[PDB]
Amino acid sequence: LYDMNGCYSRLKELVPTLPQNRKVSKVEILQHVIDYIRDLQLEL
Amino acid sequence: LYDMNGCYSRLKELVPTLPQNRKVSKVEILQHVIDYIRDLQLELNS
Repeated sequence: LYDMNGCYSRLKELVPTLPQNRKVSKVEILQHVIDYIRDLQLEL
Repeated sequence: LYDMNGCYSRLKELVPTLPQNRKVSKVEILQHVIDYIRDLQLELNS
């Protein structure tokens, strides 16, 4: 079970479309998360 | 495209394991999101 920062760290490790080197704001993380879930749902 | 509140609204719509009959906190939403992404990736591996 994760605090808010741990949740963001976990999402960064999970979502392969996020920048490898560039700093990511919370909102940019969540935008990538949204597009990734929608992509997985469509492919499945 | 979305502000922070819009992001949470969008995740409430996309994630089917979220509770549907009560208030949910941001951390609870993100924990559900994490586990859902993981389940989708595991299904992709089969």
